[PDB]
This record gives sequence, C-alpha cells and structure tokens, in this order.
Amino acid sequence: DEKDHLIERLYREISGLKAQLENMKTESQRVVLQLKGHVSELEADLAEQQHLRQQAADDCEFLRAELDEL
Amino acid sequence: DEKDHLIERLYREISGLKAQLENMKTESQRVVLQLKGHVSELEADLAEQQHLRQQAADDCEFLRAELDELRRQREDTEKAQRSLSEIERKAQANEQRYS
Repeated sequence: DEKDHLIERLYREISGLKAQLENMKTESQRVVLQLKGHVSELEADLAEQQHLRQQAADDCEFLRAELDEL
Repeated sequence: DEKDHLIERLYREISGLKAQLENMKTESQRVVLQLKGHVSELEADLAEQQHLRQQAADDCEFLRAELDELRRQREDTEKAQRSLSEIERKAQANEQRYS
C-alpha cells in the first residue's frame, strides 16, 4: 500500500469516465435518431402537402380562367 | 519511481477522458437543440402548407359551383329555345300547310 493506492484510485476513476462516455454516447444516439426520424417524417408530410397546395392553387387559377372566359 | 511514470500517465489519461467527455456533452447539446428547432420550423412549415392548400381548395369549390350554375343557365335557356321554337316552327309551318 501507498502510491499503490493512488494507482488503484486513478484506475478506478479512468474506468468510470470510460463508462460515462459510453453511456452518454448511447443516450445521445437514442435521441438524435428519434429526432432525425421525426424530422424525416415531417419533411415527407411537408412535401405531400406542399404538392397538394400547388395542385389546388393551379386548379383554382384554371377554374378562374374558364369562368372569366365564358 | 517506476510507479511515478505510471502515475503520470494515468493523470494524463484522465485529463484526456474528461476533455473527450466534455466535447461530447457539448456537441450532443448543440446537435439535439438544432434538430429540435428544425422540427419546430417544420412543425410550422407544414401548417403553412395545409393552410394554403385548404384555403385554395374550397376556393375552387366555389368557382366550380359558379361554373355549374352558369352551365345550368345556358342549358335551361337552350331547352326553352329548342322548345318554344319547335312550337312556332310547327304553327307557322302549319299555316303554309294550308295554302
């Protein structure tokens, strides 16, 4: 015993940090994936709705023409 | 002494693990926040589109009805024409018949 304890003590701490790092890495990924997924869903949704908009916009515009014509 | 070397190494491993960790905490915070805002920007961009779509949708419905009515008018005017006309072009077509 002596410096040997300082050694064991330090090894214990290192062992801790490594463990810490891993958990935070796992936790960070479990979230960034879930957030990215939600994002990709929305992007999709937006594209579809963004399309329907243009569709209806063009529609009325042509209807407005067909009318204003006759 | 030989253990002094090992002690020095361990203290350096630790200081590095702490930085390594720290960075991660920081990056994770940034990344997660940025995404969360991206969601909000879309959570909204979407409403934006659903709104304009709907707004335009029933907008055409109205026009579509405007058109049906005008077509109804033309249609009924014709029926009255090809009906009252058949009566005349068969009454005066009847007068000459007796000559």
